[PDB]
Amino acid sequence: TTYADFIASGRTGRRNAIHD
Amino acid sequence: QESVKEFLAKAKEDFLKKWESPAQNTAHLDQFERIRTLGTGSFGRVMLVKHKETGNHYAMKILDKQKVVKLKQIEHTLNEKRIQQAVNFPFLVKLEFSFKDNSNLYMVLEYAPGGEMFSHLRRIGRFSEPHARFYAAQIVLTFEYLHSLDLIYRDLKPENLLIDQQGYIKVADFGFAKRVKGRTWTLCGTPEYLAPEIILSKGYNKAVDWWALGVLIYEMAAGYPPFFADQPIQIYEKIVSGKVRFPSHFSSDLKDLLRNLLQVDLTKRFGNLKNGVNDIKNHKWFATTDWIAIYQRKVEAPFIPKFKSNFDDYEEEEIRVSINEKCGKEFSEF
Ligand SMILES: C=CC(=O)Nc1cccc(Nc2nc(Nc3ccccc3)ncc2Cl)c1
Repeated sequence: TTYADFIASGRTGRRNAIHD
Repeated sequence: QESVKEFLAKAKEDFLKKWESPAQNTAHLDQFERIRTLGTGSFGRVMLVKHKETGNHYAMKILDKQKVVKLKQIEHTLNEKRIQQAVNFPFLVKLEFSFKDNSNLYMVLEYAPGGEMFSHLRRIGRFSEPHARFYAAQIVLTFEYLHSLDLIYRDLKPENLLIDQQGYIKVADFGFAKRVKGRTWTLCGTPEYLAPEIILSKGYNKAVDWWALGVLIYEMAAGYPPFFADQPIQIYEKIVSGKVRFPSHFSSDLKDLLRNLLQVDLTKRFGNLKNGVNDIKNHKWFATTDWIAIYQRKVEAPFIPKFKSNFDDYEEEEIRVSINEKCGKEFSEF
């Protein structure tokens, strides 16, 4: 499922904004 | 239309006077006592503090001046403080005091006791459309306010939305906010939330906030963002592709609104057309929204927090203050 793929990704925690 | 014009004209007068004459050095660290560390940011920590004399509680954002210069974020930090001290709207965290010492910048902010929308969203998975709509409506009104002041917010995401005691939203962190007429160029924000014209080095304007609203509503209602991947560069590829897949439980109204917010073509993106924000407010997904009732906080909230702590715990560390002033020149107007 798309949700499972998201939960298995490295980007489910608080996301850093790129400054540059 | 007739009264909304006069509301915004008075709001702009209030904003411009503080924008042109910013408050500076309105407190000192010794007036505050630590309760707990609430979170961490790119340049430091956020702590819950109590004002020793009055007893009021605040969130205190601490920024390490040396980490800001090193990350070349000086002008953004100057933007952040000057703008946030000048705005006033029910769904924006107030900047109550600011000051600096030898090592750090301090922003003493209105405390939101309900914590981070990010935590609540990840814990429960996804919000129902009515609950997502309730939060989205506050963001719509907030962006209408901010854009009328020539401000672009540039960092809309669940991480930057807090829940207050009444269950309403407060937008925190003006770290990328900027006052610009016309176009700007800085590649900044969070990858999942970047509008395509930010990625494409085209220059961009306030329309990027309306795109980010599309990403936010999608993530609240789906439980994951519309473009995700393990690495930012793969996220960027999906964003510029212009292809969004919607979960089968999304209503037709929600899909339609999102196709118009997640619109790669600027001449077609909702919020950026002749009717402005009214294309969003009059969209069928918002048919049940009483916009005045939302502004007045008369609508029942999806959930009310309970003050005593299912908030995240952080290790308590000392606030280090060097004996030598750091970066004085770079931050003189802070
Ligand atoms: C990575 C942290 C982040 O993106 N945002 C963040 C995290 C902690 C605190 C804040 N700022 C704030 N946080 C609160 N209230 C609060 C936060 C967490 C738990 C319980 C209450 N109030 C005002 C601000 Cl200005 C912002």
